Amino acid sequence: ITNARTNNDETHATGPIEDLNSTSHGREPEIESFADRAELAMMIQGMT
Amino acid sequence: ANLDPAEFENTPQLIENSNMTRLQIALKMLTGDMDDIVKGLILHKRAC
Repeated sequence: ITNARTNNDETHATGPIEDLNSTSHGREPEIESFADRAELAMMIQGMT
Repeated sequence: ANLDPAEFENTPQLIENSNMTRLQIALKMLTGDMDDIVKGLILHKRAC
């Protein structure tokens, strides 16, 4: 067993998928989303 | 009684009776409506 106080990346789970149920691969990217920012701060305005 | 002279039967008067009035005044003042701390609130989003 070894440790790592690391939270800025993964760099610890690597490998090739071998089946749509494979559970030990690397990491693939995700949908490129956007800002969608709406805070909750006592009379914020529209920005529609 | 009558060995302990008259006023050892209890906690002794420390603050003078005059100053006690000034104490009471400041207390009643600063604990009255001029207080500020308030408890509780509710989060809910509305456009009212």
